[PDB]
Amino acid sequence: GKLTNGALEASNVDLSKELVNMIVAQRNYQSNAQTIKTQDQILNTLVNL
Amino acid sequence: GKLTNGALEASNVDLSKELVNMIVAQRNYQSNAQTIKTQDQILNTLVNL
Amino acid sequence: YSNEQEQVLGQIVLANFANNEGLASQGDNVWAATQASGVALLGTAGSGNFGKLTNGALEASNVDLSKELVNMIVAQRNYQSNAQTIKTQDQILNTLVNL
Amino acid sequence: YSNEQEQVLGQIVLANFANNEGLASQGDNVWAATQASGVALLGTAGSGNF
Amino acid sequence: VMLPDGTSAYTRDGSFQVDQNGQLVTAGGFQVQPAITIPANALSITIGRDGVVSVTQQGQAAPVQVGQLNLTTFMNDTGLESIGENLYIETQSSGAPNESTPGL
Amino acid sequence: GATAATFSLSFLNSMQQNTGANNIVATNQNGYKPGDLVSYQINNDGTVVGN
Amino acid sequence: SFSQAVSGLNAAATNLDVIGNNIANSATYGFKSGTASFADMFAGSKVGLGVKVAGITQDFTDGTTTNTGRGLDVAISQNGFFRLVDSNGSVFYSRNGQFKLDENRNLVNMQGMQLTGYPATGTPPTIQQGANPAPITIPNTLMAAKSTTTA
Amino acid sequence: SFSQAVSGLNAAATNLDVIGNNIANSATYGFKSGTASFADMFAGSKVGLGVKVAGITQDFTDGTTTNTGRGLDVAISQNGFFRLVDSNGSVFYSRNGQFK
Amino acid sequence: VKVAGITQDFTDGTTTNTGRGLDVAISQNGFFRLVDSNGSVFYSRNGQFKLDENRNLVNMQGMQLTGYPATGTPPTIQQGANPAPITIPNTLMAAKSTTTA
Amino acid sequence: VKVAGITQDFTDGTTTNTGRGLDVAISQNGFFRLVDSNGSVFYSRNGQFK
Repeated sequence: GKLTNGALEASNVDLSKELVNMIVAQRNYQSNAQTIKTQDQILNTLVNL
Repeated sequence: GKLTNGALEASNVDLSKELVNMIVAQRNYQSNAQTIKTQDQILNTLVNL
Repeated sequence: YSNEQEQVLGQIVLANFANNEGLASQGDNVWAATQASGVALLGTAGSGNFGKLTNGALEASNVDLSKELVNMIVAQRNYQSNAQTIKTQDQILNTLVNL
Repeated sequence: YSNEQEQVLGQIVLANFANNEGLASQGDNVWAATQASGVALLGTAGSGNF
Repeated sequence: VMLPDGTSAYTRDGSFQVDQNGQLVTAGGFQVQPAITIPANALSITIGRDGVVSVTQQGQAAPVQVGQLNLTTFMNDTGLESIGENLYIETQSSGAPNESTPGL
Repeated sequence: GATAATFSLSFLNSMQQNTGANNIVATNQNGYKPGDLVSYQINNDGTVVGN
Repeated sequence: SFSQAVSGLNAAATNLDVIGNNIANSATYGFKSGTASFADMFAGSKVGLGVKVAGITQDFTDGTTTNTGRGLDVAISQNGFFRLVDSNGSVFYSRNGQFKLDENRNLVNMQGMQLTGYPATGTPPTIQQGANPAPITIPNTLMAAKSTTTA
Repeated sequence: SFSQAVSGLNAAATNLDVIGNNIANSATYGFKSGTASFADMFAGSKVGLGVKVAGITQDFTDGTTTNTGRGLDVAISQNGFFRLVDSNGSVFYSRNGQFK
Repeated sequence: VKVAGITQDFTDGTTTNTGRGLDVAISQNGFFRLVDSNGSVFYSRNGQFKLDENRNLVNMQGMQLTGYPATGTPPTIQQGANPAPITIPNTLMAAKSTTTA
Repeated sequence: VKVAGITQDFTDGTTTNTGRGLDVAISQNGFFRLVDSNGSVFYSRNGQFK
């Protein structure tokens, strides 16, 4: 490609989409932790029986 | 078409229409953000169960 | 053309259905004919049951955001009420299991 | 290319199965053909049932 | 549904699949009567309220019927004998199988 | 070549007094030309009417 | 028991999804709003097993007709649908008016489906309505001369 | 589903960026404004999966012709495009008529 | 204790406008009469009516709305006739030779 | 009870724009056909190619 003098290439990170992805990943993590908690409860019932 | 000498063709961007469209698009963006918040609250309610 | 003479190249045809709501949306703001929608009746603009065409203009959507932003609130409340019912049944099952 | 001329290098083939479910998943978001799924019917995208 | 022995069993579970030949079978691999065959190039399967099975093919202006799903009723439902895999077979206390259209 | 329409034409309710000038008040007839379906609606009292 | 509230939650989720889709399409020419239709699910018992989504109904009402000034933007007032054909020959219908003149001189929309219509045949060309619709094309083919037959 | 809201937000952001870019070029000879074109993405189900930007369409309407008094600026009326070549022989087209 | 029964609450609900010409609601008392494909007759207060493929007025589930048909030229509501499924034909409406003017 | 089977739900997912020219998404029916180093034939809907 062409070189442009006197200019710098900024990053290609858009903050809005990254924030939305952070929100979605937070929700996924919380759901997975809920699954972990569910498994923790089934083994408790069996151990106690 | 013919060529006009000693003259330049300016852009066809009308500032009033651009400003009004910016206002409308901002409102649409905020509406979509409200939708995102709604889904966030729904998922939070389900995880807190 | 340049000889000061006009030539027709084609006429836009319009299709109307017995049941518009039976059309299946295929994306790209495009509908597809289906048996529930009935067979497409073809015709010309301004004749029969076909409206006229406005040239140089675009038909915008019919979505009213004030109404939608209200609705969303109602649906959120209904969803949370249903989740409350779910959690009530969960506590019921826990009560019966704990016996 | 740089000589304002273009060269086709291939066409991506798509597979359709008589029983999409009978596919045995091998992981890595990848499926394998199985007797339940039947033989794979090959074609081009956007044509026929593809 | 048709058992491999050629005899008829009766099931209420409706999760149907398609085998390598294109026919309708029960999720346990047992082929459900009547013989309803789904073609290779099917886009969408529509099963109506009366059991009429139809498919729509590409480039074909009309949907195509590939069979008719019927329901079997018994004058005594309890007497049916379960053979597993969500399947009941007919005994002498379960009356006789009465085939009927779904809505008749 | 179509059959000529034979109809009863009535000048009922008409009057001759000292008006401004000889003028027609109203004219009506029960015949119409062929027409195709344009619209349909459900009236307030429940009747379905096609225009 | 559980299935009742499960069906209720699913119906509420479907309604919220339809509303979100409507909002996301706030500015989309030729888009019609959608609404979910719900129905009861009684089965023998009077307890009202649950609810189900009978379908999604569009609201086929005319939107605002906004002037753009291009000569390939055409809007259908009242009833009517533009007829389009893809590369397979399948027939589709759309209310969008954003047509572009492609490289092959055909009138196609943004996604490339070719606009269809009655073609012109003969000399002088006239619209023959007895034929099936064909894609509309605009060739540059110079127009030939006509020697005079009536003055 | 998050997908529809995310797609709507992305489409609104794209439209807003297009509007801002048009604003930034209000005083730029040879510039044509742009408009984003949106399309829905229904996929099998009737729930309206989301929205997508089908493209960005230019507005090739002639702008106002402003005299400058220099003889080497040429404005173009109606249809047409000025033809240029770079140092590597590639061919390009422009409506800007500011030459030296 | 014994569940004596399940009592419906037949009070009028809110009337919300939608703008559809085939959409109608009942105020006060009264029920829409529908017919199933097998001829069984039902009654419902829901007013989401749509035109089907065969030009009949049906609800979402496909039950045909029923009512008094029209006979004669000009057609008139036959109050003495049995209710029949409502159909909106698109057939060409012929001309009537003028009889009175 | 007995596990009768593990059935997949082959309904089309959302098409999410990313902007990479090597990424392809499948609409409607169809599968991408792949081969490993051993020549085994596999099928995948994942369209992140490099």
